[PDB]
Amino acid sequence: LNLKMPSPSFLGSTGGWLRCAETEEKYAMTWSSDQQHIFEMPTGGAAVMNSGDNLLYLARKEQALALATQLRTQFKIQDYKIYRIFPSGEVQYLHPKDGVLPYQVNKGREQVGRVKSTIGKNVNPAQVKFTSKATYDR
Amino acid sequence: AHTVKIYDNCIGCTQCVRACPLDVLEMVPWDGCKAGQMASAPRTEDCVGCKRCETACPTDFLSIRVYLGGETTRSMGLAY
Amino acid sequence: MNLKKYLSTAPVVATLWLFLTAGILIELNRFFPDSLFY
Amino acid sequence: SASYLPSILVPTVGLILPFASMAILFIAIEK
Amino acid sequence: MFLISWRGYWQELIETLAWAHERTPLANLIRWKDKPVALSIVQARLVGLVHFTVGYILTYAAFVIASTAGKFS
Amino acid sequence: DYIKPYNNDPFVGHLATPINSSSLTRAYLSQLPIYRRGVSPFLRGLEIGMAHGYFLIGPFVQLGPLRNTDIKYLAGLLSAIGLIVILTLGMLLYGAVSFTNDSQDLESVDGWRQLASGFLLGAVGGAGFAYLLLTL
Amino acid sequence: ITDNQVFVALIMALVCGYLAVKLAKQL
Amino acid sequence: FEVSDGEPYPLNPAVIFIALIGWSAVAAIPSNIPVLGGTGLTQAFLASIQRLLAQYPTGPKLDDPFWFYLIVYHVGLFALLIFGQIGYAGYAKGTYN
Amino acid sequence: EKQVKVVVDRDVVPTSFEKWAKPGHFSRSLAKGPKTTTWIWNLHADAHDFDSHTSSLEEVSRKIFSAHFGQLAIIFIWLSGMYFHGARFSNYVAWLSNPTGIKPSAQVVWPIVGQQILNADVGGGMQGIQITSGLFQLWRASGIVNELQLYVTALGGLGMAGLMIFAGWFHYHKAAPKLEWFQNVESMLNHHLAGLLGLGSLSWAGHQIHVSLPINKLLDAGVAPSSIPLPHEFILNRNLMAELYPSFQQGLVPFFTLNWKQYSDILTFKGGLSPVTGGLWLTDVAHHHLAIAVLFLVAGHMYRTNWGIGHSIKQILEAHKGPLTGEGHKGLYEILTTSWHANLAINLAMLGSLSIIVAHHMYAMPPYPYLATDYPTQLSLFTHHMWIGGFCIVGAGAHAAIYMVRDYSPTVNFNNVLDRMIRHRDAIISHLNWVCIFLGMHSFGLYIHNDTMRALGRAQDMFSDTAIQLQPVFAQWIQQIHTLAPGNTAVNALATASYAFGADTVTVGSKIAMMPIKLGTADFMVHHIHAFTIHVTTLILLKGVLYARNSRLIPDKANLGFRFPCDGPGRGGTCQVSAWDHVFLGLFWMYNALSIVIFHFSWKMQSDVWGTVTSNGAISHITGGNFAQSAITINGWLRDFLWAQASQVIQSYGSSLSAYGLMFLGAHFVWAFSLMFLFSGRGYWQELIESIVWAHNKLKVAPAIAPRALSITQGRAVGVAHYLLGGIATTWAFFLARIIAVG
Ligand code: CLA
Ligand code: CLA
Ligand code: CLA
Ligand code: CLA
Ligand code: CLA
Ligand code: CLA
Ligand code: CLA
Ligand code: CLA
Ligand SMILES: CCCCCCCCCCCCCCCC(=O)OC[C@H](COP(=O)(O)OC[C@@H](O)CO)OC(=O)CCCCCCCCCCCCCCC
Ligand SMILES: CC1=C(/C=C/C(C)=C\C=C\C(C)=C\C=C\C=C(C)\C=C/C=C(C)/C=C/C2=C(C)CCCC2(C)C)C(C)(C)CCC1
Ligand code: SF4
Ligand code: SF4
Ligand code: SF4
Repeated sequence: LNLKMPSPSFLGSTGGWLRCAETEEKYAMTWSSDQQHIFEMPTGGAAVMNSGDNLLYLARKEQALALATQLRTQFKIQDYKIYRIFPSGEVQYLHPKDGVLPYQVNKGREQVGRVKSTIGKNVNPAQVKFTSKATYDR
Repeated sequence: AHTVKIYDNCIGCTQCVRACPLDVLEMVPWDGCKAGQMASAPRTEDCVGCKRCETACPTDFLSIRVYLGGETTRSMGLAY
Repeated sequence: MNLKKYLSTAPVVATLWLFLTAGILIELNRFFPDSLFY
Repeated sequence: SASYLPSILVPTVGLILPFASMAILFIAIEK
Repeated sequence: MFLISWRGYWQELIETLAWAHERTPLANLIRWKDKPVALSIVQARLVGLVHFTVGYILTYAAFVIASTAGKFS
Repeated sequence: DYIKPYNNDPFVGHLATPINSSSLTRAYLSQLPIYRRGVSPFLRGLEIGMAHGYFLIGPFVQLGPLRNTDIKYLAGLLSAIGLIVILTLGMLLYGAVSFTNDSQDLESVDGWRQLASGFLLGAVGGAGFAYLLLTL
Repeated sequence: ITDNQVFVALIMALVCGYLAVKLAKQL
Repeated sequence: FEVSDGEPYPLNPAVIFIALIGWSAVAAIPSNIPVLGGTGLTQAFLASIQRLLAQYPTGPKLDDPFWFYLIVYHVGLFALLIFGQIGYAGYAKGTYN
Repeated sequence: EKQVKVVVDRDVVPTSFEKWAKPGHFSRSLAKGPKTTTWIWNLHADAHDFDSHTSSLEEVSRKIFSAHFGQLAIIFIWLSGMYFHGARFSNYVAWLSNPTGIKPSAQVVWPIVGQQILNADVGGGMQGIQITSGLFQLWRASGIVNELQLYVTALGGLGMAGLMIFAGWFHYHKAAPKLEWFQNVESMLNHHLAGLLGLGSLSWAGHQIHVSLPINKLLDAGVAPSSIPLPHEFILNRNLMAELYPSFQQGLVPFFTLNWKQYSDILTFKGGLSPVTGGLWLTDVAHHHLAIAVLFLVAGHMYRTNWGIGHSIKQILEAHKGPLTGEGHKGLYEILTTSWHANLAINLAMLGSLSIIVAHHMYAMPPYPYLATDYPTQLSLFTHHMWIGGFCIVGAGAHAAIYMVRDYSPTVNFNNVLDRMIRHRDAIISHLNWVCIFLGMHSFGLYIHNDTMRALGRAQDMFSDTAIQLQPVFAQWIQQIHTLAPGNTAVNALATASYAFGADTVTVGSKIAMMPIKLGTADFMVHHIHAFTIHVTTLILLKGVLYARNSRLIPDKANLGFRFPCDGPGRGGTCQVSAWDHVFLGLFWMYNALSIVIFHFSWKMQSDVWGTVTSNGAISHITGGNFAQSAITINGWLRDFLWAQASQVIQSYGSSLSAYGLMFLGAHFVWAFSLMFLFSGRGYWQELIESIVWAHNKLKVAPAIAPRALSITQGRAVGVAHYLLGGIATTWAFFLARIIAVG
């Protein structure tokens, strides 16, 4: 979204996204600030975030999330959005995906990957042998 | 394609979500603890298996278990 | 200024006890050298 | 005796067979 | 080598090598079909154990044969 | 100030340094058998091979195991031809797995096949020419 | 071991290889 | 000429000429020492060049004085060239200190 | 302008034993009780890490100034011990009478368990352990002739240690300087350049001119040590100095009249080694100290301190800027004034490099008398300084990584050399890795190729003098230039700086002191092996320092810390990813490189330099020219060096060298025990400890401190420590036994 959004003043570096990002997934982070702070790029270096709107591209989701973590910790910036761009050009909203931080309980979220009882009740591997079932599956 | 599974012993402390570096976990309403929240893993496709959540879990035996299964580009943490 | 408690700590007490044990062994070995088969 | 058999087989099994097998194996694993 | 150094130093090293290969002219045409990656943790233990085992057996085999030969031959 | 991002767009995994990108560097990297405009894959392969085999013969003839015998040049030429054959085999394998059926633009199976054929022919011819020069 | 004997052994080895290639392809 | 990307680079042959003349004049000062034989290193180096050129096929061996003259002459000439380009571009062209 | 003033806090910390009874008081986590056995290890692991205790730079600076005093006191106690051992339990006077025949020794073993055999018949009446530390040669060069002087020096050292103890306690409990102090780098540099080094060398030069020169001159003239006048007599009675050196007749007048050339009797530049003792001419050494003192004193007035004159390091750093380096060295001044880890990294790298240079220069140009003839001392000193230098270099890399992970700041490091380097760290490490691969192939592959050729009987296809030759033409050329320097580029020098470059050989006591060290194909290959190993170890350290904060695998390594085990079994595996682990690997590589370096020095010296000389000049080395054709193959390195020279350390049983043999075996055990901690993980040990704890529980004998296995990082540290200890001890015992039994 808003691919024409201004980018932080960075001088290059050799740790940015490679050709693989061109033909595959490429993450982007767009955040807004009020002061031209200096932040350590996740790829190695120092950049100045333009006062107003900042948009940068990365090759991994973890890199964008780490940058967001430092923007939220080193600075009191919580309006950071992480999107994913595919070679076709369709953008995908990844972080926070709902406008609320993941560790902040919010309504409308459906529990995924839940197992009844504690792990001590998991079946033995011998009981699910030669079948498409796992121990954690009840 | 690692499988992250949350068990009923979860106390809803959110430490797993706070310690996850890939936004794979989140907090959802629940009624199994006073916190009224439970950990969920709806974005396990982005998990890499670092097990930071397992380390950040306070329950006696980890209420969140990450099983290393299918390996993909996201799980291998390849920037190239 | 509780020097006794420090002297009672594990490293100090252990080194003192092992030093005394080694001294006893050495003293016995010079007064009674090449001891074998009691 | 066939003193020529070793001279014809050692190079084949040491140079021909390995290269050919590696090529076919590479094609099989890649495709 | 594999029994001491574990995966992580080699992963970063391979990333550096990957950057070098895809950033050098006249060699960019050649593209790896499988993304280079460091030997797995367990794979490293098995490779190192195989190397250590092969060396142990071959070293003692050469020693015993050569010694028993030269001594009585 | 000379060091800049490769495409003037930061966040890229490359830098536009002097020898990395320059008038002289861009001109030299370009016009080579590979990367040159208006050159068929076979022509590129022929040029590359005739330039590769020429210097490949040198090592075998000069430091080959038979470098002191009267057939040092012939033995080195044969060794270079064998190495060229192995390299051509590698090239063909790469083209067989990496590329698929599409237009011949050096990035297809047919394009890389033509490039490999040209490389083999050029390398053999270059090795032969170097051997002839050494003999004469 | 005459040369002809060695050739006969080689032929039998080739037959064994063919059988072992068929057995492996079937598996 | 462009040193990097679209940024121009000022190249001046006068820099090479001034560096060469300056270093030759500095090295042309006579020195009554056995290696130089009572003459500047420039004269000795040129003399060695002529001597070795007479026997074009055979080059100078390890004990030939030519190598010492070559290294010292090149050390100084390259230093004047590097420092000269630094001074010309940094101060004359405004590239700054 | 900033006032370079001293401000201190009085009674900042009380002196009491209350905190001694509370281990872990310096750490908030360690002060809550152990609860497990891991706390015991963590207590010592974070004891000297003053940066982790508090977040104030002032407190860390004070904790460093003190403890520096404590280490200085420890060094003074060790020096006092060496002097006392020389005065009480050593044959120093006997050695002075016959330096070539008497073996140095300053240790006497007590007769208790048959260990009395270690008292070797070193001569001089007493029997003890032969010391290879060069203490005897150093004392002789210093003018010591009687044991009374050694006793006085030991007492003075003890007093200096007491002073360094009092100073350390006083600068932490009575007068602790504020952070403004310790940040005056200009003043600290001026004083260390003109007072600690300049004035120090000046004073040593004066001592040599008034004590070392005359005493050594009389010693080398056949005068008995007891008949030589006391050092104070040479100062009180100027007639003696005038007789030994006519230059003293003129006095100090020539110095003040610029007629320095009148000091040609005491301030000489001969250049070579003394033919009587085999060491450097003490006059050249005194003149050298005088010149280095004057040069350091002049250099000590560069920076600006409390006056208008001088220079500002920050201004000089910021002034250096170019097109290829945007901000140049901007921000580095603040980096070296706000982080002790950065200063420690730079200083450790330089100190280690200085130690290595010291080793080379000390063996090539023996400075002390009779040092060259005592091959055991030469081998031990070169090997010792080589090892301490390598250890300090690895430590330099480790501290660079520590600073990068903890004290780094993006604002300070903006567009500067450090930031610009971190930006292209991938180019640096990939190109360096390529260089390492090329070096390894072209260095070890040559050795492997020679092994394959010799085994196949194809000796005509080897990389040797007879077969394909690889002559170090550049190094040989530099040697020839050095050989001709005393007459064409060193007009006032009367001889080549080192006889190792050329000239002629020197023999003292029917033993070779220093002869030209000719370089051949074997030296070409070994030198390339050295370069290859240095490149790989520097690659490991540089990689760990450049990626210490982040990488494409772990985007936030800095948040994880400098010393952490791993990020888990994710992303394929992130084991040994932290910078600390890079230092852990660099230790093994540095050990390998240094081991090969010391191996080359030992073998080359014993085969082409060290040896005996028969009347008429015939030379016979310990291993006659075997290094020329045996050092070109791994088999030769295993047969002619590791197997042939080990016979002395394995057959040492039953003699005074038996101890070495024992240490030769013990070291092996340790080196083999390290494997336990290097090829294993703490998960298995924790389970084994669980079973053992159950056994204890069954008998009501379980300990309150829950037994736990060694941490992953602690396990790696223990493994590397044992590996290095065993390897260095094995090569130590082998070197000492081999050099003492023969030569
Ligand atoms: C090696 C010869 C040499 C040296 C030492 C200098 C030095 C200097 N030049 Mg200069 N220059 C040179 C050659 C040299 N130049 C030539 C050949 C040209 C013609 C193209 C110019 C044209 C030129 C211009 C147009 C200007 C300068 C300026 C300057 C000063 C600005 C700062 C600087 O350049 O860095 C060096 C600063 C130093 C203080 C010297 C430090 C040297 C270090 C400590 C040791 C160097 C050892 C060296 C490598 C030894 C080499 C071997 C030897 C045998 C030669 C400086 C003192 C500028 C000026 O006038 O000042 C404002 C300027 O405007 N230069
Ligand atoms: C920090 C290093 C250091 C230290 C602590 C000392 C310390 C000492 N040096 Mg010394 N020295 C050093 C380094 C050092 N030196 C160095 C680097 C050199 C150059 C290599 C010298 C060379 C040197 C010499 C040659 C002498 C000393 C002497 C001395 C002692 C007395 C100096 C003095 O005041 O006599 C002062 C002597 C003078 C001549 C004063 C000069 C001006 C007078 C007043 C001339 C006026 C005429 C008047 C009538 C005197 C006639 C004197 C004439 C006959 C010589 C003293 C303990 C002297 C000594 O005691 O010998 C044992 C001695 O002669 N030093
Ligand atoms: C730690 C255990 C230990 C034990 C059980 C002994 C026991 C004994 N020692 Mg002994 N000793 C020890 C340690 C020990 N020593 C140490 C560490 C040293 C220093 C290396 C000595 C040095 C020593 C000497 C020189 C002598 C003895 C002697 C004796 C016997 C004399 C009778 C006696 O009852 O005195 C009991 C003694 C002690 C319990 C130990 C006290 C040691 C003190 C510090 C005296 C040593 C002074 C030393 C020379 C200088 C300062 C040392 C410093 C630590 C303060 C004896 C049974 C004497 C002997 O041979 O009998 C014929 C004798 O001549 N010891
Ligand atoms: C496993 C089987 C195997 C076999 C049969 C050979 C056989 C040979 N090797 Mg080799 N080698 C092997 C494994 C093998 N190697 C392995 C695993 C390694 C790596 C450790 C090496 C490393 C090695 C090196 C480094 C060298 C050899 C060399 C040689 C040749 C030396 C013979 C000689 O002394 O005269 C010399 C005979 C000649 C110079 C004539 C050249 C004959 C060529 C190479 C064969 C014809 C090829 C042909 C033109 C191509 C196919 C036909 C084409 C028309 C389509 C010989 C033909 C040496 C050599 O000469 O290289 C060429 C040499 O330098 N080998
Ligand atoms: C890595 C170290 C090393 C080196 C330097 C050599 C070198 C050599 N070996 Mg040897 N070998 C080695 C390891 C090594 N070997 C090992 C480990 C083994 C045991 C497996 C052997 C076993 C072996 C055998 C059996 C034989 C040799 C032989 C030889 C000689 C001829 C080989 C040949 O023809 O290759 C061919 C080389 C090439 C085709 C090309 C080399 C690469 C070029 C020159 C690099 C140029 C790069 C360029 C500068 C880049 C910039 C250019 C661009 C900008 C334009 C040669 C001197 C033969 C011999 O008789 O010995 C004398 C022989 O029979 N070797
Ligand atoms: C000419 C003055 C001078 C001298 C000679 C020294 C000498 C030394 N300094 Mg020092 N320093 C000075 C001025 C001086 N400093 C000033 C003005 C500052 C403030 C800007 C500092 C701040 C400073 C720090 C922060 C540290 C040192 C340290 C050291 C020691 C380095 C370790 C070593 O190399 O072992 C060599 C040891 C010797 C050769 C033994 C000589 C020791 C004697 C006592 C000479 C030192 C005199 C002392 C500076 C002043 C006496 C004060 C008086 C009231 C008693 C060394 C003894 C380091 C250290 O080790 O801490 C203790 C260290 O941490 N210095
Ligand atoms: C002037 C030199 C110097 C100084 C002042 C420091 C200072 C420091 N170092 Mg460093 N370091 C150095 C050199 C130095 N180092 C060298 C040469 C190396 C390479 C070996 C290292 C490698 C290194 C690493 C990897 C680390 C440090 C760390 C630290 C910090 C904490 C140390 C600590 O508390 O551990 C406590 C010390 C011990 C528990 C002692 C360990 C004993 C070892 C095994 C040595 C045994 C030697 C002995 C001869 C063995 C034989 C006798 C035996 C039979 C008993 C501290 C500020 C640590 C840090 O920064 O914290 C995160 C850190 O991780 N250092
Ligand atoms: C020299 C090499 C070496 C040595 C000596 C050992 C020794 C041991 N291993 Mg072992 N191991 C090794 C290599 C080695 N390993 C390697 C390469 C691997 C592959 C990773 C393993 C993996 C392994 C496993 C998986 C296990 C062991 C176990 C054991 C212990 C077995 C029980 C026993 O015999 O206790 C007797 C004690 C000894 C033999 C040590 C000697 C006693 C010491 C020297 C005395 C104390 C120190 C002394 C006072 C001197 C120091 C003083 C100080 C001031 C410095 C034993 C301590 C097993 C175990 O834990 O047993 C319960 C276990 O399960 N090892
Ligand atoms: C080419 C002539 C030099 C001979 C080579 C050996 C020189 C020894 C110095 C090492 C650095 C190399 C010199 C170029 C480097 C150099 O001085 O460039 C010039 C430039 C310094 O000029 P600036 O305008 O930046 O000056 C401003 C600052 O220096 C302020 O002091 O340095 C760089 O910015 C690039 C640094 C390394 C660039 C990558 C090269 C890495 C290769 C390392 C191997 C070198 C060759 C190995 C020996 C064969
Ligand atoms: C690194 C270096 C360098 C290098 C250079 C070079 C390398 C050059 C060149 C070159 C080359 C490397 C060349 C080659 C060549 C070849 C040729 C010139 C040929 C030819 C021709 C012919 C005769 C042909 C024929 C044929 C035939 C027979 C048939 C088939 C086809 C053909 C066509 C192939 C320089 C100096 C820069 C710098 C420094 C060092
Ligand atoms: S293993 Fe790591 S990435 Fe996966 S859910 Fe746990 S913390 Fe998140
Ligand atoms: S899984 Fe663990 S850390 Fe996450 S909410 Fe449940 S108890 Fe807390
Ligand atoms: S437990 Fe050990 S092997 Fe597994 S990820 Fe952690 S450090 Fe690596």
